[PDB]
Amino acid sequence: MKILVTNDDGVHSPGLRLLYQFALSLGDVDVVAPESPKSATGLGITLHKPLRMYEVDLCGFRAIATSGTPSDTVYLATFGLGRKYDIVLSGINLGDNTSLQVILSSGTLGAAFQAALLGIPALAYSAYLENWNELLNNKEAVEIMGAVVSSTASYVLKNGMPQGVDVISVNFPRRLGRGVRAKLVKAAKLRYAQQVVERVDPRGVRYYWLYGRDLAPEPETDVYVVLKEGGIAITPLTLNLNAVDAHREVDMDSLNRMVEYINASLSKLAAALEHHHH
Amino acid sequence: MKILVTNDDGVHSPGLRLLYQFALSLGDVDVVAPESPKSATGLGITLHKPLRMYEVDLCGFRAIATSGTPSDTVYLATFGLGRKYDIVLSGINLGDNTSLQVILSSGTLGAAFQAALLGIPALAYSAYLENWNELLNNKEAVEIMGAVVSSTASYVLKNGMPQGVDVISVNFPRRLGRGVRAKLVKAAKLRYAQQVVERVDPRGVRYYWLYGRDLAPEPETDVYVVLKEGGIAITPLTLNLNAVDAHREVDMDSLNRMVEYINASLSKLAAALEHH
Repeated sequence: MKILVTNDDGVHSPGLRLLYQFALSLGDVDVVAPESPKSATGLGITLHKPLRMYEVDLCGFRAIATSGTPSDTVYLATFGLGRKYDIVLSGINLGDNTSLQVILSSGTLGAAFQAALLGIPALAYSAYLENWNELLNNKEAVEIMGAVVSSTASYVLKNGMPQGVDVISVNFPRRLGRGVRAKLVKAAKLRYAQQVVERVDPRGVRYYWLYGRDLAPEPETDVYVVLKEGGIAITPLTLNLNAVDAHREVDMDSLNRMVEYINASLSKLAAALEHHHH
Repeated sequence: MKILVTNDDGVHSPGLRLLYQFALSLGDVDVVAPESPKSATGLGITLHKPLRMYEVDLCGFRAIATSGTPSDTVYLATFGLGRKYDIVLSGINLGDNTSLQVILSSGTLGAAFQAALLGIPALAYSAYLENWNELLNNKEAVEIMGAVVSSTASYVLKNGMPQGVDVISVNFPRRLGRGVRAKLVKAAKLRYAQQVVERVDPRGVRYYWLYGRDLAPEPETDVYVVLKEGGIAITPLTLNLNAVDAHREVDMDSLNRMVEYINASLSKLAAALEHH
């Protein structure tokens, strides 16, 4: 299997390195990602200018950095490869990507969306963390995150995407302990309240902070499972935005079997983690 | 009715001025848009920095320019208004916005999308054009476009957004003549082929042009209606990306009535234009 590993926080992100390491057990892995953080490159297909691709050494392994957006990645990657990848894994985004409001403006999900539109299986991974050090220093947390990525990705590499699902988005909670389990859950519509904070800069010119307030999460939504339950949220997304198509079909049981496969791997792991640190 | 008019080509875009003019007959209009084009203003909620808003004299009318992305627009505009708008019209975008591939990367649609998540009726308008000159000097084409914007927006203002639809995206074909009509049609998946063109710059370093080749479209898709049929495509979009939800209610008769209304208006207009 040929696997594309990418992200939107920059080719130098520690989260991208982790994803690469987790994917090594699945097949031949290539890393291609934008050179800068999405706060520098916008979102969406680049039509106005050409792109550049270049090798970077993430010390221990090589990757290709691009001058494009995360949406451009799959196209550049496919071209670089000479053919389409068997699966695209996007992430280990620094920060959660819960709710449709965020999903729709996320470069992490943007890269998986274009891959999915090209008919390629796609998964996105995000972690509810403010920085990487906490995670990096927690061997166990890293192994659990790895078990989740490996099982979701291999389940898809083996069975294909569940019917009616284009992208599966995985969000990890702030604390990854041995009892953490995954749950199939839909995305909330909104994450951030509309409250705007108005201020005045040193020179008296007004400025505004948007999205400073979180809405209270509702049960059975990705936001709630991650923030309040501290569970791993697994969210199946469809890119069929056509309203005409109202009676759709999703293989719900295949989704449930994938989650059960994830939780079995987590149990097997927590079993081992004890007999060892016995 | 409080109408918000916006776009993603920049506050100085002639397309934004047309949309404002088309909207004046519907109610009280505010124009709020990013100062520069989406090919400079990213896409997506701005969290890393604060935003600015200031009055701009476009001559003939004023607007508020922002330093944000088209996605931040509705948030800023609503905060300024002090309450929600009754409808958001995005566009007279230069270039068509057909296919999911483009719809998901479009600032014109992004602005409408954020309005929809807030529960506000939203429409996006895009024109398959290279530049504004042709259009602006063709009075009849301008009247046809305005009749379509005007009929779609008042239909929604009067009847409400059809149940199950979050955004109605309208794409105008290259030629707008008296026989052009609208068709309710879904979005194709892709607009551009995956093909990448490789070149070498004068210093010997490779560079790459993406999306240089158009995919030939299938019938019954927005791309086909616009590029091949020369028709006006009307595409109802839902933002419910949740795959879980499979049986979703859509007021299809209302969408049909809306398209019929656009076509009845276009027929009356063609008759009038013949000095009737």
